[PDB]
Amino acid sequence: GKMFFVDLSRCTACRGCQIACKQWKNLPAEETRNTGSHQNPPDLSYVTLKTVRFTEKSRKGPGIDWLFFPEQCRHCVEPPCKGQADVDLEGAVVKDETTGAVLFTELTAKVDGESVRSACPYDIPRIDPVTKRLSKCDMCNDRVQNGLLPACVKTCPTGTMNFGDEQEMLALAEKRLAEVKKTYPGAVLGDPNDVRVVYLFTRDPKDFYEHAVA
Amino acid sequence: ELQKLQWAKQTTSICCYCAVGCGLIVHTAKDGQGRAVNVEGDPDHPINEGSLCPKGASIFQLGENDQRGTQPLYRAPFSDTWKPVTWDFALTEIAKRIKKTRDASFTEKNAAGDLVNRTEAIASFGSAAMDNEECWAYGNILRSLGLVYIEHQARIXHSPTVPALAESFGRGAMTNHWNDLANSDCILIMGSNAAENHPIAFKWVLRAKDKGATLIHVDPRFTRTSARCDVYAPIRSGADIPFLGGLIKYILDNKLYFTDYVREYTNASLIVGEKFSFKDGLFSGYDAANKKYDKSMWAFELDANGVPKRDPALKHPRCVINLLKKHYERYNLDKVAAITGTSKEQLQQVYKAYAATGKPDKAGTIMYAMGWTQHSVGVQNIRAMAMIQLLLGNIGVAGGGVNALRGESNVQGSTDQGLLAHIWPGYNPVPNSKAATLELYNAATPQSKDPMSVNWWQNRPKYVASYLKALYPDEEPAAAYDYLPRIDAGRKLTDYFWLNIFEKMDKGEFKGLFAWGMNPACGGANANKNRKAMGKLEWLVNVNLFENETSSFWKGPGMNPAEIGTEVFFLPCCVSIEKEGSVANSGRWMQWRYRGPKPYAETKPDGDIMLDMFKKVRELYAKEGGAYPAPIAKLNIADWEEHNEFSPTKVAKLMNGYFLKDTEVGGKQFKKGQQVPSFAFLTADGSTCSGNWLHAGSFTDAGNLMARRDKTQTPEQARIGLFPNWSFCWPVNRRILYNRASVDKTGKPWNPAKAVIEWKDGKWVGDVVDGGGDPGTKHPFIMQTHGFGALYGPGREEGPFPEHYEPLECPVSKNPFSKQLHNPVAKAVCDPRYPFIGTTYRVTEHWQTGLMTRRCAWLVEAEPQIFCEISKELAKLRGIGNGDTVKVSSLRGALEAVAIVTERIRPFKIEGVDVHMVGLPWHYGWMVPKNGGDTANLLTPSAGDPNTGIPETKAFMVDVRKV
Ligand SMILES: Nc1nc2c(c(=O)[nH]1)N[C@H]1C(S)=C(S)[C@@H](COP(=O)(O)OP(=O)(O)OC[C@H]3O[C@@H](n4cnc5c(=O)[nH]c(N)nc54)[C@H](O)[C@@H]3O)O[C@H]1N2
Ligand SMILES: Nc1nc2c(c(=O)[nH]1)N[C@H]1C(S)=C(S)[C@@H](COP(=O)(O)OP(=O)(O)OC[C@H]3O[C@@H](n4cnc5c(=O)[nH]c(N)nc54)[C@H](O)[C@@H]3O)O[C@H]1N2
Ligand code: SF4
Ligand code: SF4
Ligand code: SF4
Ligand code: SF4
Ligand SMILES: [S]
Ligand SMILES: [W+6]
Repeated sequence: GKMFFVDLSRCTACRGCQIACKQWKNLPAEETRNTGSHQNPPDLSYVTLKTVRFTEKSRKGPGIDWLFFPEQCRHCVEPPCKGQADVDLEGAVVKDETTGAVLFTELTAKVDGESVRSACPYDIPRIDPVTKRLSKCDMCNDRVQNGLLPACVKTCPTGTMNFGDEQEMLALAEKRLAEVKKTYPGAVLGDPNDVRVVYLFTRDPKDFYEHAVA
Repeated sequence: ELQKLQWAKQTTSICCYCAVGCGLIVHTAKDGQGRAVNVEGDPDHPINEGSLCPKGASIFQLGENDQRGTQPLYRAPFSDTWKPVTWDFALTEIAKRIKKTRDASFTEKNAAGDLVNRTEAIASFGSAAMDNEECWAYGNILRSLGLVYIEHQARIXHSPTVPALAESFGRGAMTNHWNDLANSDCILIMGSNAAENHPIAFKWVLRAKDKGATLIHVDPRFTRTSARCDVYAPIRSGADIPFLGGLIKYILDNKLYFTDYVREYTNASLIVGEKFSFKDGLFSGYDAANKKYDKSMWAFELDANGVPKRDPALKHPRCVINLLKKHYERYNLDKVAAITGTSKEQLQQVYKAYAATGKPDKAGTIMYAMGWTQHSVGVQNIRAMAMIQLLLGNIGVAGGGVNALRGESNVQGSTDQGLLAHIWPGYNPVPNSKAATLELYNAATPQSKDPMSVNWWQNRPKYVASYLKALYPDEEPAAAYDYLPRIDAGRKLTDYFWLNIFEKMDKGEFKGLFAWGMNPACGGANANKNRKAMGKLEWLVNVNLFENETSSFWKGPGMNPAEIGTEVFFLPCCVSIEKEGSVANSGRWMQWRYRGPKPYAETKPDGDIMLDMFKKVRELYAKEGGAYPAPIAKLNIADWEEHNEFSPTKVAKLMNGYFLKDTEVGGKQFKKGQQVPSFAFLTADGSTCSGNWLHAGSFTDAGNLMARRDKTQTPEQARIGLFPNWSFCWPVNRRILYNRASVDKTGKPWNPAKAVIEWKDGKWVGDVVDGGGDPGTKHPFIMQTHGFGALYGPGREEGPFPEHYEPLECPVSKNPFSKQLHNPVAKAVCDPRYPFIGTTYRVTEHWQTGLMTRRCAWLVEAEPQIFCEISKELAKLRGIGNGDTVKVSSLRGALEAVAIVTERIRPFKIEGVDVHMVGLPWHYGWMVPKNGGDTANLLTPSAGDPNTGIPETKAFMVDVRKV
């Protein structure tokens, strides 16, 4: 099927991807306040399928390591969120044969919200408090089925966001891991055998986010 | 199919924000009849390749916004409310206001009895947001009405650049273009935060890195740019010349200069007259009384023919190169390391990495935007970058250049159309009271007796004449020259500029102001002074997308509408994707964009607003008569409109120019009405018109070259990304300027693997050669009088060599390089209640004062409130917690902000004292959103530099307190 390769060593945290996800789906904006960070919205929610997480880590000499993490569903090869919801209703969560997109349907209102969230190793699924529907990054399955790139990928200026067939993407990831290691010698691929969104981390993935890897 | 786009018409547009010029695709409902349904990136566009930063990405939410103005609004004197009115009402009442103020205040002759034909009772602000055809039309509308106070954005950020680079190279423009960044072997980003402020640029910067380039960020703060550079070097505010001088010394000491490039193409070999000296921070010819230099003392020694003397051996001790060597010997690593706050080891790292591009087959580029070039030695800061680039052979070459990043989408275009007080379109100076005739005007152009010096500016008379013939085609240029206003020769030039317009407004010396596509209530330094001063206006015209802090200053913070007697007209204009026309990006790429949806509600393109407005004035002057009507009545506006509408197309064709009769020029015959194919074929005798000589070549008989979307490239063009069939750049589609300097005298590139031009068969292959003639038969810098890239620049007010003068008054009491502390050709208080250095800068998500982006929910979502970025060191001292509310105050005003404590800010060491720097975004204002905050320009001084007339926004004294 299809795969994302996210080279986080190229991210400028411009948040094009964040804005572009909402423009494409015409999602609403959250009420936000600055709480002493550029990071906003602070977390994913029913109306936010992607936010960029900002982490400042100390280093010897001038400046810092500024870690940027554009978060989305990993579209896992063996989705735990499906496996959970399939005990309640075999339909709420489905897998597209062609792309490998894990898609939440309208029947997610007929399952346990927290149960499907807890089963996800990456803490991705979010609940609408009114209607109890589950929402998350849907991979722009719509767009991919019509030969278009996902909005977050097309809009990214740095080459951080990359999309295509899993054969080319695993080829790009392994070649790029080799070249980025020359600069960031602790650079790793996030769960690259279990997911369709393969992040390249410049160091310990857990510095980017607690749930960055399983 | 995708339901969202299925039934929508698809058109192309160019981003309405920054000067990268990213391509958009717009989808419009009902096969183009209705509203936009989608806006995202143009995947075919060679600059952005479909990518958009969050500002471009959110243009749908800018366009299809319910908060946008719907119709003209009217505020009566002393009224506390807006009253909706028709276009017919608004423009007639404004046309009356223009004519009344003008008739009353018009001056044929000044005190000295010199003809000027002007009114000083009306000033205009704006704008780089408008289309190029709109900017040109606007400039010419205002000048026919006799205005001299015509300013815009360009004054604040791109005015200390045009002179710096003009002195150095012959033109004031960005030397290369965005795609060319990918060809650089070392990228130095200094006075720029491009990852946030020109984000798509970082596509090509990181592609440079993929091919082995080193990326260097030199900034007082660690930014999103720093995060992605190989080397981050902290520098304390205004220490840039020490840093750049230390590099010039490093290059000469280690002999890392491109020797052949320097000898042939720079003025290294020119002999400077014996009256040039430099002693203790002053050059020769200094006048202590008038704080000004007699620059005649800096003259080159001339041979019998008047041509500067040259020693190609570079032996004569009065060679530019030898005087340069001597001047920069004071800038050793210890002194530079001490003052910049940059470690000795980190200077060596940055100097080695960058000076390595002195190799003929290696190219280094410098990227700077606004940084801190605001002060009086901003021009000298840039001069040093030019000089380093001439030393290393980096001017003219792929991956080289001085990449002076422009700010707005069309600030390059709006400056090119003469929306500053000192220039007509095409950088022909606004004639002064002593240029009594067109003949005198034209006699001011220097000549050269060097036969190898093209000296293109000798063609000025053909451009001025062709210009006058575009405005007044029935008159002889000689006669038309009397219609347009003149500035006083006796008066200082800065008196006509941005900051003095705010001084004059506060002294009640203006009746009307045009705030056309700007938000001065937030944009101007010392916002409290300016907001009060707008209360001393008789009438105000604000043309904008939304109601704002300027349109509604009269009901601002601490204001009583009742007492404020200013009459305000708010005209709502249509967005970028709702009109056709051209914007000129930073690389001079003049790109055509189309209408997607029809204008929102009763909004109009600026073209129709300004044209209808002028038509009302004009018919008013046909009825009532009044002050000197000839300039208004004779103006050729028929060439501007088609089907009762402002025609972007026709205006573009006029700006390019056409023959007004059958003409022979450059041994070719042309028929009356035919489009001028290039500025090479313009005339001074009245055969040709051309609104802007730079535009001559842009819209020919061949068609509209700005509208080309052709990615065809030869191998040599594709290797460096010239894309010459993608739109059109001035001059005459020369993508990289001074490219004649990229080849030797046989016409072979220094770097064949990245050739800009090459002499093959008997022709130049690659880019358009910047100057005609065979290899080794012309000096490469054709807009230069003498033809050379200038290391020694004796036209600069501060001296012919950049020298360090402290731009920080308060925390510095001694200069390590001379007895001279401050700029000797230039009274801050430094009240110890304000012990910190306040600075203002941008985030990726917001635009300018935020008038636009504070109305976009997705941008507010990411950056909802004015913040104050401080170091851990200063958060310890004032007991500030990350997220705590704080109070930032100065002598000018005070505001609340959310504290961001970060290691990205650090204390500077200035004369063995920890000096804390605090940072604010100027993207916020009282109108929107709720809890957003007001402008950081509440805190900034309106005390500017007599040199530049630009106020201080990057180093101003504040206090910050927990609340
Ligand atoms: N997101 C966004 N992008 C924009 C704009 C916007 O409003 N928002 N505006 C556009 C416009 S109109 C313009 S003119 C450009 C301006 O673009 P920039 O000049 O890049 O903008 P700033 O962030 O104001 O300043 C750039 C950097 O200069 C640094 N600096 C401050 N003082 C000094 C100093 O003394 N020396 C050095 N070396 N650096 C210093 C600041 O810390 C900051 O990181 O950006 C354009 N792009
Ligand atoms: N403290 C501080 N002050 C600064 C700066 C700084 O760094 N610090 N930066 C300075 C610089 S570099 C600049 S450029 C100025 C900018 O200052 P302004 O130009 O006053 O900025 P804005 O008005 O916020 O943004 C430009 C305007 O363009 C308008 N606009 C957009 N599209 C159109 C259109 O089609 N037609 C018309 N008529 N208007 C349109 C928007 O409504 C918006 O009001 O601010 C300067 N002020
Ligand atoms: S658009 Fe690309 S560079 Fe920008 S924040 Fe998203 S992933 Fe990073
Ligand atoms: S990341 Fe979580 S929500 Fe997404 S497919 Fe995997 S288990 Fe399901
Ligand atoms: S793939 Fe689509 S839905 Fe998922 S984060 Fe990107 S833009 Fe949003
Ligand atoms: S703001 Fe500049 S970089 Fe961002 S999309 Fe617009 S033109 Fe491109
Ligand atoms: S600008
Ligand atoms: W600007």
